[PDB]
Amino acid sequence: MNIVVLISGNGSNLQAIIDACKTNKIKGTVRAVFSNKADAFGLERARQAGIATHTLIASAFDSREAYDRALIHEIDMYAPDVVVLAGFMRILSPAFVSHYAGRLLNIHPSHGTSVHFVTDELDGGPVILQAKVPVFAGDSEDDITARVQTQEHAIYPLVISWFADGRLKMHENAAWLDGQRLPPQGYA
Repeated sequence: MNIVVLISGNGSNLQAIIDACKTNKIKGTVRAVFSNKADAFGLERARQAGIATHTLIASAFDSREAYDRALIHEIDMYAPDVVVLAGFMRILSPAFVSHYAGRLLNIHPSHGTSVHFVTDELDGGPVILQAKVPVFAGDSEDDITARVQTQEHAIYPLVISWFADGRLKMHENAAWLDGQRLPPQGYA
């Protein structure tokens, strides 16, 4: 099970995925990490784990089209069974979304988190799993995030493990776990 992760920043979600794989909680291997931001910290986490990295800068190409074609060609050299977006800030082309249909995931910082199968250009599509984070009087916005971030590091690797296992699929713009079509709110 080949996993390719796309990032734009820090890479803390990427790290949680790397760790879940290292402990075999995810029956898969992160084969490469792609960044559209030069020197994103996540590239460093990938290097530290001995994973190949590639950076593609928009200003380095003639157009969005040229960029998207190069990104797809490069990702494809790694034969991904799953392409996971973890903080990848670029608006995707319909062609990219179509090319990875059924194997493109995204984690959404929305208080709660949710991971979806991406079926549109803004990283949207059917919800697979989501959780809620409670707030309390006294909570600092940086207390909220930390809780949310902790939550993301927990559910993304879990959802990816379902995929790596053959248990999770996308059909009719819906998510199916163990052959059961999940409801709009994901697995409950």
